[PDB]
Amino acid sequence: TTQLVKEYQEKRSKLEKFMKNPQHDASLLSNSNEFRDKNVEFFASGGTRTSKFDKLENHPFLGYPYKRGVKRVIQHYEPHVEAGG
Amino acid sequence: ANPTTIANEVNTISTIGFSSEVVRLNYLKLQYKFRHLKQTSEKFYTSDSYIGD
Repeated sequence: TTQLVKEYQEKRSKLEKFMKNPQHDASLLSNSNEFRDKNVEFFASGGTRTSKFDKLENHPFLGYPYKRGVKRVIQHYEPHVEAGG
Repeated sequence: ANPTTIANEVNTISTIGFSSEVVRLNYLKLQYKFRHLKQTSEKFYTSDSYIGD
């Protein structure tokens, strides 16, 4: 029982480590009133500087390619993007 | 192509194409010639029960 709960916590933490915006309920609010060094986070999607005429393509993905170089893999299903270089 | 899922921001979308087809029907004119007897010559060919040589 208790060991099962501990294993659940460990597995959930490991899984949510590889996540863009994992949903973690917190007992207390965090203090981030200072407006500096708030941009270096794993949930900071997009780019620092973005143009209106940038080309974006949405594809099904296998694995977790977030913030990584992606390659096209063709298999039946449509080809998918996978973390690779 | 397959439809594009509208999730987050995307600029490249699948396209629907169109095409035109022109259909042509031809009409041809043909002719035949046939021989017969002159109208003012039948009396010299009318037999007992038929007309013609």
